[PDB]
Amino acid sequence: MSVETIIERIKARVGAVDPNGPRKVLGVFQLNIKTASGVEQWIVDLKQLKVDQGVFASPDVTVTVGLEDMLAISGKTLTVGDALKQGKIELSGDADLAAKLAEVIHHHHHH
Ligand SMILES: CCCCCCCCCCCCCCCC(=O)O
Ligand SMILES: CCCCCCCCCCCCCCCC(=O)O
Repeated sequence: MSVETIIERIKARVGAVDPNGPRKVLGVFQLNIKTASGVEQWIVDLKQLKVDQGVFASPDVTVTVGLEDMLAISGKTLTVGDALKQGKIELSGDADLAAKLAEVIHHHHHH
């Protein structure tokens, strides 16, 4: 139930995205999860819908979230909306590109 379990859900979703929901998008996301030994970098592209480790040469958006914060969402226990207000996720670059994504996250549980 670590960062691996959190991303495991994304990598599966990104490669499972349906043309009925979203649409041909473009850009990149830089997810940063806090840790006891530092922070884990991640690159989430929207052009081809994929995910990678580390940091991109220059992401269009930079997301900053803590471990507990992520586990809360991916754990289906909490919603991005709540954490959003609390200030769990930081916005760097284009709050739109990031906010738009959360839209797909804020939904019914069990997923
Ligand atoms: C940096 C934010 C944390 C990780 C983001 C989880 C990504 C979930 C799946 C991405 C695709 C969902 C949006 C559909 C349109 C698209 O982006 O192609
Ligand atoms: C600023 C808006 C961006 C919203 C990003 C939500 C915080 C990071 C991603 C949350 C956990 C995502 C892991 C599972 C995939 C999903 O269901 O979204």
